[PDB]
Order: sequence, then C-alpha cells, then structure tokens
Amino acid sequence: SNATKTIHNARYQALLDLLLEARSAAGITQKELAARLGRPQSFVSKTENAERRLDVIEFMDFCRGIGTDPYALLSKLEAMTP
Amino acid sequence: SNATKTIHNARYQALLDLLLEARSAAGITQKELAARLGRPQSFVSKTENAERRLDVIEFMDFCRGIGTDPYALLSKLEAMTP
Repeated sequence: SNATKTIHNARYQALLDLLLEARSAAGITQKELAARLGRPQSFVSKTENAERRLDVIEFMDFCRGIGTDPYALLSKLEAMTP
Repeated sequence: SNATKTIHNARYQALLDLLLEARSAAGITQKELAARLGRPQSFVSKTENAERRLDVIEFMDFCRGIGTDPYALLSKLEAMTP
C-alpha cells in the first residue's frame, strides 16, 4: 500500500506546522530568518510552503535561527505517535 | 498547532489503505463483507470511504470478516512510525 509515505508526509507536514508556529511566536519574519541563515528568503518561504525538502542539517540551523531547540522540537513531534 | 490531528488523520487513512488492500486480496466484495458482518453494505462502503468512523470493536470484526488478524494489522501499522 502507500501507508509508509502517507504517514511520512503527515509527520513532515506536522513538523512544518510546528516550525511555523515557532517562527511566528519568535516574532521573526521570513526575510529576517533568511538573513540569520545567510540564505535567500526563498529558502525559508519554500521550506514553509513545502516546495523544497528540509534535511536534518538545515532543520537544526532553521531552529537555531528562530531560537528553538531542535532536539526538543523533534522530541515533541515524536511524542505525538506514542 | 494542528499537529496531533494531522498525524492522527494520516495514520487512520493508512489503516483504511491497509484494510482495502486486505479485503481486495481476500477476493471479497463489500456486499459479501457486509453479509458476513450482518450489517448493510453501506457500513462497509462508508467505512472504506472515510464517511463514518471505525471503532476498535468494529475494526476487529471487519478484520475477522476478511480473514486478516487485527492484532497483526495494528502491529504493522504501528511499525511504520518507529
């Protein structure tokens, strides 16, 4: 079946949901996050819009750029499928 | 965020995907499954179309009706989020 990818896609989308919540809470614009990352704003916007794939390395940096602990965010996400 | 429900919905849809695979593999029509369950065909069709919610009791019976071990199916589903 397509179960494996179906579940992967939702967990990935939930992670994006959490990251958007975190950036918004931090009061940081996409343009500002991109500046901190030393990347074009398109990097941040495409990441948030799911038009490019985030790897775990980019993810760690994205988190640090907004001020949120990447290990803690992952732990919280994982806690959602006990 | 909406993360918790986002993840729940995907796991539920993946379970339906697996159940459809199982009924199809068993060579059993919806009408035939319903007869075995002693329920209207609409029960089976709405279950498969996600137009009604399956509870764990109905799920066990649905599985037995198609010949597949409900405990094993759940285990397989859970294995997908290690």
